[PDB]
Amino acid sequence: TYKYVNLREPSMDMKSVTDRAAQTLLWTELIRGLGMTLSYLFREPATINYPFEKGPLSP
Amino acid sequence: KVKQDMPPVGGYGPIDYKRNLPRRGLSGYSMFAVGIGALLFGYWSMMRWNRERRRLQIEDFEARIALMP
Ligand SMILES: CCCCCCCCCCCCCCCCCC(=O)OC[C@H](COP(=O)(O)OCCN)OC(=O)CCCCCCCCCCCCCCCCC
Repeated sequence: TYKYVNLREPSMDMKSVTDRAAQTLLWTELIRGLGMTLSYLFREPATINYPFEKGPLSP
Repeated sequence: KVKQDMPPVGGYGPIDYKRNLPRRGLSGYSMFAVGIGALLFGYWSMMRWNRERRRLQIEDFEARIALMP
């Protein structure tokens, strides 16, 4: 069935547009969301040393 | 014998497909309230420190002018 996105009413009512001037102006979503979800850095990366280690295979 | 094809006891437990992107509550205008607040602190303290530095300024000019003769 059809479940569609981006068809929504952006509220020009107050308390939405507050956070819209805050949003455009202060970059909170950009900063918090992105910079933090990269600050997700600390997870142990996945890398394998090919001479000394080898990836999985199948019979 | 029996058959070794895969399917286990049914269902594999539940799975969650649907989208989730929640949780930012600090944002009313009140974000402005805390930032503008921080300004309101900065101008206070900096005001004080510039006054002090003027006091020192006069004191130094007093050193010089007492020297002049
Ligand atoms: C009480 C006495 C009076 C007090 C008065 C105080 C008033 C305070 C009011 C707010 C003050 C200003 C706040 C900051 C404004 C900076 C400029 C700005 O608003 O840029 C937003 C602008 C919007 O983009 P767009 O929508 O495309 O443009 C609209 C054009 N019609 O552009 C953007 O959003 C895009 C910019 C993206 C830049 C690249 C990404 C940068 C990511 C890192 C940013 C953070 C870095 C922080 C600093 C690091 C350490 C120094």
